Amino acid sequence: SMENFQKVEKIGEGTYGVVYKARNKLTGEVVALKKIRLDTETEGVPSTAIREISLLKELNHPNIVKLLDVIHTENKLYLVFEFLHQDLKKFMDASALTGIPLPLIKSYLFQLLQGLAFCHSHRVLHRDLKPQNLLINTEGAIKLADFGLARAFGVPVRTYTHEVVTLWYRAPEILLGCKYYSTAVDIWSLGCIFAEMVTRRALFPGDSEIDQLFRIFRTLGTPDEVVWPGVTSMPDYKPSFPKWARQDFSKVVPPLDEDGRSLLSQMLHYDPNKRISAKAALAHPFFQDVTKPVPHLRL
Amino acid sequence: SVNEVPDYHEDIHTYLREMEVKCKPKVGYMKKQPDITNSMRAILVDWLVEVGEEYKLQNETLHLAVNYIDRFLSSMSVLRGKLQLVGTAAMLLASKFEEIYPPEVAEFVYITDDTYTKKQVLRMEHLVLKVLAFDLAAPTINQFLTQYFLHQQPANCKVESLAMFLGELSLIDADPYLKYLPSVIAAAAFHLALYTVTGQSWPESLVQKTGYTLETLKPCLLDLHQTYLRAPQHAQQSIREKYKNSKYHGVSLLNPPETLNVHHHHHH
Ligand SMILES: CC[C@H](CO)Nc1nc(NCc2ccc(-c3ccccn3)cc2)c2ncn(C(C)C)c2n1
Repeated sequence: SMENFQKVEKIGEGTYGVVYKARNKLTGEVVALKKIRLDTETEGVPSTAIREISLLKELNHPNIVKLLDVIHTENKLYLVFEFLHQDLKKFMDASALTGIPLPLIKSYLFQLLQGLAFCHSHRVLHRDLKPQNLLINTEGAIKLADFGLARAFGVPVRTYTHEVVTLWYRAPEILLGCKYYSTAVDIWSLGCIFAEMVTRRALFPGDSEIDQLFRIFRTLGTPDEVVWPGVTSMPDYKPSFPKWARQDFSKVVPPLDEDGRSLLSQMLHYDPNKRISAKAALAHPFFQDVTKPVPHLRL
Repeated sequence: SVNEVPDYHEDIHTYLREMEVKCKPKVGYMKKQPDITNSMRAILVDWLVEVGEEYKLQNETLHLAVNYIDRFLSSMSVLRGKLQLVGTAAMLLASKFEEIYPPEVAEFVYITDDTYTKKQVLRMEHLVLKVLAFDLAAPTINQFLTQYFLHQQPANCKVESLAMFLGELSLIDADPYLKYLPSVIAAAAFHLALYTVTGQSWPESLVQKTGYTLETLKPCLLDLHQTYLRAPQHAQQSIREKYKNSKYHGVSLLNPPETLNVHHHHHH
């Protein structure tokens, strides 16, 4: 089965299964293999794989990672993916002192939005937009990866899994404990990423659920009925929280300009209903000048 | 608000319409199945409705199960003694796809009353995945019904739970509902609900969202109306039992309308 695939090396473990870098011996294609074991034990094929496969088959897009094949033995289960050269955080770290040229930050955002609007347009939430799950190639492309935590939603939505999104990129509505959440939760995450590319540090690097809320408040202010209706009616919410005035955006997204900050705020709106849509974000003036640059050094 | 996804509802509606076609089982498949009949399929679905209750599963889960079962039997021949096994693995897979807390395999085993071994259930699962090529995100009548409800003026939940009941009923009878798409069955179920409780019709706003006139839905409306009237005399009773309780507003106790009204479409 995998007789035609030679494993080069192991690359990571993020979410379900292990990922290897492999080479197709016959075609010459470099691929990434997601491998699941069983035993397991069990219970049959994991809901996370089932979900990733079914959705990722439907989702053909230049900015969503491409699933190439499924090799479906009694014992192992292989997912064959296009190989992307590195993740965004890696990258973002490499540029810790040099920075990322605006054009590029701009390009990567645009594409992630294009990709994410496709997701939503096809009733899929990713629910895990941490910068380890956004992969880049040498031609200046970026792509949404690992749909292990994704789901297909109904319109209108219903209560889905509470335990969702990497803590850092997790929207307040999920934090507060609402019974509904929607497309916006993905947008919140891209908002945090947007900032993360600009300053090269996590925007809200919280160490717990409460502290995460604390940090979000520290930076965006403590919300009330005016900015977001009903926040005090929310379950895990407490009036005993401090009242912070909203920090003026230059502190701390310093290099970011007029337009970017408009977008960023709109991406980081408290009210899920107020928050900008990806589709609407693609029209935003920040993106009018966009191109497709090549990532600087040998990555 | 954002929970009704205002910026994407069209692109979604269009897409599921596109996908319901691609996920449609082959219309006359039972006739090619030597050992099983539409009546036997009627018996298995009912069991699944019962299974959905024992484990408080989403109605959605039920609807996807039937979709997998239907498409499976479109390609694979299955002896009567194994039909339950197809169902179980389907119910298992749809659960895995749709449930926050899907029941464990042990629990899925325990309900066939040890007709099948854990090993067999897990193996069928695999077979079903192979046969379907992992295309488990199939559109259901539910996903259309939910969308149709936002057009209500005003939102009535006897109407909502009735349409659910009616859409659910159609899952029992391969003949005739196999020749109808989920968007269509849901359009009739919603209209028939919105007539029994209120006396309103299939609203104009939906005529242009779907394209479905009250005229084109006439064939399906008749079948549904017939099924709705015949419901207390039907062999399978679990859905009616289900929708008696306070949860679904007790809609299955309601008396179906006698006529529906309707226009002679063709003029000589
Ligand atoms: C989603 C996150 C995942 C989990 O670790 N990592 C990851 N990285 C990739 N490529 C970037 C990468 C990361 C690490 C290495 C690497 C190489 C040698 C040793 C250690 N790590 C090589 C490429 C890559 N391509 C495709 N997929 C999947 C299968 C869709 C990828 N998944």
